[PDB]
Amino acid sequence: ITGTSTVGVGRGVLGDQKNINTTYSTYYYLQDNTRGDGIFTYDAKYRTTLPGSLWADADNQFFASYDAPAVDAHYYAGVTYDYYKNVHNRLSYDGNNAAIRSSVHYSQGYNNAFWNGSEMVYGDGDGQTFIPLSGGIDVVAHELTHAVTDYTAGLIYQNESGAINEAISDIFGTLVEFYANKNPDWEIGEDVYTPGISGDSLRSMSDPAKYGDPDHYSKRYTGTQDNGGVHINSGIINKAAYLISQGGTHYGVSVVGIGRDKLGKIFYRALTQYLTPTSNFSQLRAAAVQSATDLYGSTSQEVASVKQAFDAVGVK
Ligand SMILES: [Ca+2]
Ligand SMILES: [Ca+2]
Ligand SMILES: [Ca+2]
Ligand SMILES: [Ca+2]
Ligand SMILES: [Zn+2]
Ligand SMILES: [Zn+2]
Repeated sequence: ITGTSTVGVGRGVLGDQKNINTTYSTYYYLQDNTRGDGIFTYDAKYRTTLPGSLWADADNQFFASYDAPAVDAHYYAGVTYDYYKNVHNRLSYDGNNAAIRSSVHYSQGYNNAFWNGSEMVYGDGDGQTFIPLSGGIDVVAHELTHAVTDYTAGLIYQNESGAINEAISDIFGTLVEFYANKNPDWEIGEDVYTPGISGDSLRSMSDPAKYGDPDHYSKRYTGTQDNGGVHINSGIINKAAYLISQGGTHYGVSVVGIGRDKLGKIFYRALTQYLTPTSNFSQLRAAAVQSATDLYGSTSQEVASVKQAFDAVGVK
């Protein structure tokens, strides 16, 4: 769409009011011209054909309940873009300011969200297991990070490489949640999961075993479900990343924490410089160690903590 950039206002899934970047041309569209080649949000109108219609609104006010998921998808994509740019100096997912597209109201009662290789897609949930998935900034950022990984390391979606890919998305989804200071935690999906139950979440990075995911290499899942446990075995890496940041003692191994920022610098470097499509956990450890070495010196504490953390989860 060609038009005039403007700012609209609406309310997101959780009922919070926020301003969003729109474009005016007869209608007001969810098209943000302020970031790279643009952020565009589409209405999939409960169907599965994509992307759907670019979101159009008559008055630039988005307070209808049907508007909620669009407002958050649009807004959270902006935040995520900002995170990457400000923090890592990366312009969009491709490093070249590619447009970010998202569709909402995908299908009926769809309890999931995903990056399909070209764009983001968000279900509305069934209202019991989930509410519209774009209401979770960690979910939005987890999905957009899959695009970053696809353009960089290219980790295949299966077995260990796949679990690495998933862990990378949870790590950065959490870093973005802290960046925006939106009631941050080390849990994944807490804001849109089981609206009826408080205190739970989809996955825990601080304690993956809380929900039955492995927190040690010896406990990894070796079967075929979930593409070889990409969403299960990610727990091992997640735990490592939490320990590097926060510190702790895990299975008797003590880790001094070096904080979130360094965690992000180290993982971003590993991802973008050292990982390859078929990298395995042992390779990830070597990558993370080399990255910290690069950034902080081989005799640094940083390097030391990365080592301890992988030792703690049993990754050699
Ligand atoms: Ca309106
Ligand atoms: Ca949170
Ligand atoms: Ca979270
Ligand atoms: Ca819940
Ligand atoms: Zn994922
Ligand atoms: Zn996935």
